[PDB]
Order: sequence, then C-alpha cells, then structure tokens
Amino acid sequence: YRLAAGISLGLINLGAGQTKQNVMYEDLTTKLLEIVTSTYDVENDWIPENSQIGAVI
Amino acid sequence: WQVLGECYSKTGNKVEAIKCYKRSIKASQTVDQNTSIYYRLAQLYEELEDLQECKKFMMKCVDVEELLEGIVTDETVKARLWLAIFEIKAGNYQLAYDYAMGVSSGTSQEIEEARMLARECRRHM
Repeated sequence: YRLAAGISLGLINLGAGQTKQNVMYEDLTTKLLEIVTSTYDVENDWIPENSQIGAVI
Repeated sequence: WQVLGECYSKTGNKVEAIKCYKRSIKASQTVDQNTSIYYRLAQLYEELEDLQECKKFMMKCVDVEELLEGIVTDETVKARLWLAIFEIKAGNYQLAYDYAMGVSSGTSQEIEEARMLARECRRHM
C-alpha cells in the first residue's frame, strides 16, 4: 500500500520540482527527505522501513 | 437580440453571431445588463482564433465590476480567472496578481483557481 502511495504522490505532482507553492513544495520535499534519511535505533510503529521506497519513489 | 445570437452560435455561424451581440449591447438601457453578453462575446472571438481582439472586451466586462462598486457577479468571476491566466502567458505577473485577489469572493472552485494563480505570480513577482 505504501509503494502505491509513493507512486501516487509522485505521479500527481509530476514536473512540480523545477522551481528555482514553492514554499509548500519545499516543505513536502524536506518532509520526504526526512522520511528517507531518518535513522531510528528503535523501530517506530507508524514510520517503519516499508515507506522508504515510497518516499524514495 | 440576445436570443438570436444564441441560435447563430449554436448553428456554427460565428461570423454572424458577432454582429448580433453588438446590436444587443446598444439596445440595452443599463450597462450592468451587458455583463453576461461581454463574456460570451469574448468567447466567440476565442473561437475565431484571434486572442488579441477579445482582450478589449475582457477589459470592459471586468471594468463594469469596478464601475458598480464591486458587483462581484458570476459571469465576471470567469472573466478574471481567464484574464489572469492569459496574463501569465504574457509574462506580466504583477498585472495578473491583483486580478486573482479581486475574484477571491466567488464560487468554491473559483477561489481556489485564483488562489493557486496568486501563489504562482507572487513567486515570480
């Protein structure tokens, strides 16, 4: 389901990243990067590693 | 006269429908009744592939709202949304920003269309 959500988010906003909405795109970009780069010593329940591919995709 | 224009518009006689609406405009006693005709008249020019000509009529329909201390009517809402969209293609973001703000009191889809356009022009402002 999370892979589907990741591809869903990517396809809806296709071509919205060529910005030099920008604030909100920057907020979404930094949130997704936070998801992909966060390192957890203890496994959080609602952010498992399954969403990493979706965030990356 | 307005009804005759609709029949010509619906039968693929765009060349005649243009002249029909212009006659209707003169017969109208009050300017405010010409708000509906102006928007449709501008559309017919858009079907007659000449976008520059329809701009002058888009000025008048929008300007009636200002002359009527902010009538804020439905057929001017579509006028501002279309006018702002074309102004983005013209590269004049500042002249397009105020158009979106002035139409921020329309329908649910009208306000969001101008709100996103307002953000787009503000960034390039």
